[PDB]
Amino acid sequence: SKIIDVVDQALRARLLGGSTFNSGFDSLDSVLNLQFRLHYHVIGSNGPAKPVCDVLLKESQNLEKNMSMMEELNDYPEITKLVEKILFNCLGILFFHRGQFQESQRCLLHSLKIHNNTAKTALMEQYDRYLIVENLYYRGLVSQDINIMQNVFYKELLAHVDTIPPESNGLLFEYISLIVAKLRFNQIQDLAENFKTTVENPFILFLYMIKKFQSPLKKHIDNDDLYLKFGQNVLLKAKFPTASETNDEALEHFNVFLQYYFKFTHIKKIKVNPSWYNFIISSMEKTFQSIEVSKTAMFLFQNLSDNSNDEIKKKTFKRESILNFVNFVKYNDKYYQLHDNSHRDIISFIDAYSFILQNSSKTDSIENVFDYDNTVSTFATSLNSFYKEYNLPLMSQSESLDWLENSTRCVYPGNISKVLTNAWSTLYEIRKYQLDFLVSNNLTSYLCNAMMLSGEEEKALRELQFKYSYTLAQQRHIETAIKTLESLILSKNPNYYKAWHLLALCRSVQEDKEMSYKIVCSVLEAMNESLQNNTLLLNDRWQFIHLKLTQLALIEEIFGTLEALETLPEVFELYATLFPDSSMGPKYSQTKEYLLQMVWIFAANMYMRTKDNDEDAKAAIKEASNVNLNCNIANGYLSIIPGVALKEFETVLYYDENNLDALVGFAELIFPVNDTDRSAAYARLKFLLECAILESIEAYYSPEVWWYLSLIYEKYQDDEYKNSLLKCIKYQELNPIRSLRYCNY
Repeated sequence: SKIIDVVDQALRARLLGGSTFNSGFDSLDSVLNLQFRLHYHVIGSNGPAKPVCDVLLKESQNLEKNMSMMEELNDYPEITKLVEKILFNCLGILFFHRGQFQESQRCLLHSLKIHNNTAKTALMEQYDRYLIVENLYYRGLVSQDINIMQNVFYKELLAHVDTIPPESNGLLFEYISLIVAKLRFNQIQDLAENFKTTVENPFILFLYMIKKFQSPLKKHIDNDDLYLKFGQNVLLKAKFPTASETNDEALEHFNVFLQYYFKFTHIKKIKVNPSWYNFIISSMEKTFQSIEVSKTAMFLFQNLSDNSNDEIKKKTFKRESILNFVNFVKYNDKYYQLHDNSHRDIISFIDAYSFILQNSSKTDSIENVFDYDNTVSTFATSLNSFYKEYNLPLMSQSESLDWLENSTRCVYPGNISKVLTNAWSTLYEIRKYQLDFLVSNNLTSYLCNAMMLSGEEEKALRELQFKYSYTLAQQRHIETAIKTLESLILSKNPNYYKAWHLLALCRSVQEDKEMSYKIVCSVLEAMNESLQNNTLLLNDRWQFIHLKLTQLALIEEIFGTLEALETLPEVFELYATLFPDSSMGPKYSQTKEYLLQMVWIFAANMYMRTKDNDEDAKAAIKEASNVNLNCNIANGYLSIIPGVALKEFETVLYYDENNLDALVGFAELIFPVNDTDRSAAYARLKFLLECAILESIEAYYSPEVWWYLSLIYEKYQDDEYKNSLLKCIKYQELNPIRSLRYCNY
């Protein structure tokens, strides 16, 4: 079996949606390549166009007729049958899609006949299983009737697929999902009657859950207690594996369906029954070193954690979830170690990592058992290794800087696509705030990789694209952020005020701001229509207020501070309208009152720009406080208009080192009492700025921070002075009116 393994690996890659094949058999390479292209067009969208049907069908016929002539296949009769199965399946696909049902049926039935006359290995078994499921799906497709399709699907699908497939078998998953898509059934009883199998069979329940993911918002029926009884039944029938035996198949197989079920109950955020706890514990006692029970326990314990109100039970369930994840990983490692030199299910692996990294933070780490950062680095490494092993295309760091030019589309099975997009998205969510990954162009690459694999998904794409543009804007790649945002996101998604505000801010960077201003105006009007005449705003209420503030700032720079003072009352009227007398997030920075404080601070600062009335600014600040860091910054700048300002700025800097305007103000006081006092304060300020350049993105790309940092590096004449000046000059030209944070809502 020295050579059979390379062919096997080829088949594995193919089962993941693999693009490149080196089977060892050029015939197999070519036919698998054919299947790959055919699958690109067919799996991606319903219709391969007649130009694609023409090129691929001619390619296929040419392939079969040319193939027959060659003979190095002859030496191996086992392989030739496989190649015929694949090819005739493809022919069946094309002939069906052009509308030639009898010829398609001929090819499909031929492939079927070859399947029945098949003399295997585990992975070859998996692939063949895929082939037959595809063959069944399209054979059912050929008959125009719904009922015939359903019947043959019932009998034959149960014939060919006994158990829940590994998530690594993306294709088999696709065709199971398509078969289930064509199947109409309301509840599980009908499903089990139609399939003539027990209502308890985990595969039946799995198909049911697939039909539950497949139909959104149309129903819900509650069968939690029923599933629980089934589980208890399979628990009673199960017994602990003797050291010369394997774990009970029914329990082990049930727990996978339970992975899907608990994932469903978490994504839907429905509650789950507490007694389930008992079940899983028993499922851990009656089982030895199980991967499936570990993952199931991970998901379930996450559910039990979220659904609880008791804090001790919440933390306990969380801890148990994390521990079960660790068990999952180590058992997987031992499997990779002895049971095979391959992993069982890398997709499930990456999914598990994705889940635990999603639902836990750095605080959740355990002393020796679990390390968050380690789990994240390992996650990234496993994703990258996965991509490189099966030669799936990945986005370079440099190429990630432009998506319009460098866009490529990848087509994987839906489950795999989902898992991977979610993986990259969550990895981004984790490393989103760290500067080193933004500068390394890693974040743009992550988001990009999540984008390659592409309503539900419509909003997903929208949010990914926005996050990408915003990430580009942070990096001060304003021209590219504007182009992507403009053409890609806002052309045919005008309902999206987030990207309008981001676009406004990006256009604010250009010396002439009438574009930004008029955009903010029209968009503001659109948000007024969407506010009042039509009911649409939810999070966008905040976006509304902050957008209005941006309008004010724009007016302020364009029409002078007084003419801008005239239009201030509109904001308070707007606020009164948006927020009646009868909390966007769970924090105080995300609470309704905080907005009022922000607006008042804005007005105050403008009142400080107008040198005539300082009392208006004082009153504004008083009103703001009578409703906490920006109020202090306001008091600090107001005190200049001595040492009280210093106290205020120090007070702000105490609670958050990286505060920008606190640092800037502090530096302003230091750059136009003992001399030793100023030397100490100066040193502290320096330390602060140095930490900020290494921690905060906002500080790194700030012209003022580099200005004062240069001012420090002035009296030394080192290279750091030169480069600080270069950076400050560069960034002076690439600053928006307000920070980008105020479009992120």
